Amino acid sequence: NYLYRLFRKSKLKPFERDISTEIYQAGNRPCNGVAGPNCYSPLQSYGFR
Amino acid sequence: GWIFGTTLDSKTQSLLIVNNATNVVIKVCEFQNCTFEYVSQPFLMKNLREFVFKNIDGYFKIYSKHTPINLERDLPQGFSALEPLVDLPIGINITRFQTLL
Ligand SMILES: *[C@@H]1O[C@H](CO)[C@@H](O)[C@H](O)[C@H]1NC(C)=O
Repeated sequence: NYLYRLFRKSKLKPFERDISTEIYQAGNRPCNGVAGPNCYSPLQSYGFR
Repeated sequence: GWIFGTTLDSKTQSLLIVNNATNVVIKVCEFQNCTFEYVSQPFLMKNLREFVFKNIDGYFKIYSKHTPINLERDLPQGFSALEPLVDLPIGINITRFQTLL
């Protein structure tokens, strides 16, 4: 139920939010909303046990 | 009023400081999922209305001063310091802005 953002194109300013969820461009081919090679979702879910 | 935000309609976070003449409303809409609501009276009131809007560390500081103007073509040559009016901890990007007509 807990998620963190690990992919971004820039660094956060102090006291600001970023709730946008688009597929990060980790390469050169465009993701176009579809995950795959060099295209990773920025929201990774936690696995607490 | 003025619309602040990264995009025009959606996909990011936006701002809305729309106002009318009868009640001076500062209703801050954070719909784009409401996360910040605020409303108070004083925002506004041949006259020149000088304003300063800033965004430092997520704080929206608004200055305001009303000054009578004569010979309204070009800009006057004088001094009239602006006073602080409204502080808002909105905490968003504020990439660009658009004036509401
Ligand atoms: C807003 O986002 C852009 C990139 O989308 C970035 O360059 C800029 O520094 C950001 N500004 C703030 C105040 O976070």
